[PDB]
Amino acid sequence: FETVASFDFRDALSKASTPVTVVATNGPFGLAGLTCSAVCSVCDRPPTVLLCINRKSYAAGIIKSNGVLSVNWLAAGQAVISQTFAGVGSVPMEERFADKGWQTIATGAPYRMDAAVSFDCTIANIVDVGSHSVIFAEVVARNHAEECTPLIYHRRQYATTRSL
Amino acid sequence: FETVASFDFRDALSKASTPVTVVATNGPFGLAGLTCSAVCSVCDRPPTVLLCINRKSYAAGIIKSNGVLSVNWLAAGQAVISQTFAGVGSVPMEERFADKGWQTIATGAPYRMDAAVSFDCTIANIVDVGSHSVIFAEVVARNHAEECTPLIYHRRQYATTRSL
Ligand SMILES: Cc1cc2nc3c(=O)[nH]c(=O)nc-3n(C[C@H](O)[C@H](O)[C@H](O)COP(=O)(O)OP(=O)(O)OC[C@H]3O[C@@H](n4cnc5c(N)ncnc54)[C@H](O)[C@@H]3O)c2cc1C
Ligand SMILES: Cc1cc2nc3c(=O)[nH]c(=O)nc-3n(C[C@H](O)[C@H](O)[C@H](O)COP(=O)(O)OP(=O)(O)OC[C@H]3O[C@H](n4cnc5c(N)ncnc54)[C@H](O)[C@@H]3O)c2cc1C
Repeated sequence: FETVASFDFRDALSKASTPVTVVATNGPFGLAGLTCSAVCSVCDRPPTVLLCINRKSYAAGIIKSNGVLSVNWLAAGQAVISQTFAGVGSVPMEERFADKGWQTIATGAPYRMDAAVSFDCTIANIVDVGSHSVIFAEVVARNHAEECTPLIYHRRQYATTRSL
Repeated sequence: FETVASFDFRDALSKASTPVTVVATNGPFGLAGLTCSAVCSVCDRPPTVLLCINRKSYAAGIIKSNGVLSVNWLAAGQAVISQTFAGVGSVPMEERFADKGWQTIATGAPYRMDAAVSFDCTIANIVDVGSHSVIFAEVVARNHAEECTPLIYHRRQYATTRSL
C-alpha cells in the first residue's frame, strides 16, 4: 500500500478535533514551552501520558534535556495562552511565563495553575517517528482549575464544548 | 519522584477532553472494533497516527494480528455508535459492522464512511506500555463526510463543539 500524501493527511486532520495543551519545562537547561495537541493518556500504572513534538523546536531541545515537563490542558478562556505558545505574536521564549498563573509543583517544570488539568511529569521514554519525538512521561503531580470547559481545536479554529 | 496514585490519574483525565473515535479491523483473525479516545497524529511523513488500547480488550489481539485498522473520528450525531463500540448492549463484533455505513476502502478494515474523518491504516510499530499497546499506524486512505462537527467526551459525558 502507498501512504496518503502529507498534504492530504494534514487536510484530513483539520477535520478531526483535539484538546489543546501547553507543554512546558524548566531546569538546568532553562525555561521553554510550546502548544501541543498531540497528547494522550497511555496507561494508569505507572500513570503515563505521551506527547509528540517536532524535534526541531527550541522547546523540544530544552524539554528533552531537562527530563521533566508539564502538560497543561487549557480551559475555554485561554486561547491567548495557546496562541502565545504556538508562537503567534513571536513572543520570545523566556518572556512567555511572565504571570502568576505559572508555578512549580514537584519537578520544577512550570505548571499552569488555572488550566483545566495540569500534570507534572518526568520523561520515561522517547520513540522517534519521522519528524517527531513521541515522549512518554510519568505523572508525579496533578492540579486542576475550578471551572473549566475545554479549549478545543477544530477546523483550524478554537472552540469549546456544549451539550448534545 | 514518586508517581501519582492510579486513581488520581484517572480522575484527572476525566477533567480533560478528547475526540471520540472507533478503531476497527478485519482480516484473517476476524472483525473487531472498539471505541478509543487515546489517539493522536504523530508525523506526516510517513503519515502516522497512534492509538492506545487496553490489551484486555477483545478487539486488541484481533487488531494486532490482522495488522490493519481504521481510525474513525465520530461526528456529534453518532453517540450511539460510540456506545455500541464501548460494549453497551454487548453487541457481537460482526453485528457491529452489519450496517452499510461500514465499508472497506483499501486495507480490508471497516471504515465508517459517514464518520467525520476516517483513516484506513497499516500497523507499523507496536510498543507495549503498562496495560496498553501503543499502536503506530500509517495512513493509506481516507474519507470524510461533509459534516465534521465533532463528537467530544468530557467529564464522562458526550458533547460537541461550540464557538468561543
Ligand atoms: C468515550 C470512550 C473512550 C474510550 N477510550 C478507550 C481507549 O482510548 N483505549 C481503550 O482500550 N478503551 C477505550 N474505551 C473503552 C472501550 O471502548 C470499551 O468500553 C472496553 O474495551 C470494554 O468494551 P467491551 O464491553 O466490548 O468488552 P470486551 O471484553 O473488549 O469485548 C466484549 C464485547 O466486544 C467483544 N467477545 C468477548 N469474548 C468473546 C469470546 N470469548 N469469544 C468470541 N467473542 C467474544 C466481545 O466479543 C463482546 O461482544 C473508551 C470508551 C468510551 C465510552
Ligand atoms: C492548536 C495547536 C496545536 C499544536 N500541536 C502541536 C503538536 O502536538 N506538536 C508540535 O510539535 N507542534 C504543535 N503545534 C505547533 C507549535 O506549538 C508551534 O507553533 C511550533 O513549534 C512553531 O514553529 P513554526 O513557527 O515553524 O510553526 P509551524 O510551521 O506551524 O510548525 C511546524 C511543525 O511543528 C508543529 N503540529 C501538530 N499539530 C499542529 C497544529 N494543529 N498546528 C501546527 N503544527 C502542528 C507541527 O506539529 C509541525 O510538525 C501546535 C500549534 C497549535 C496552534
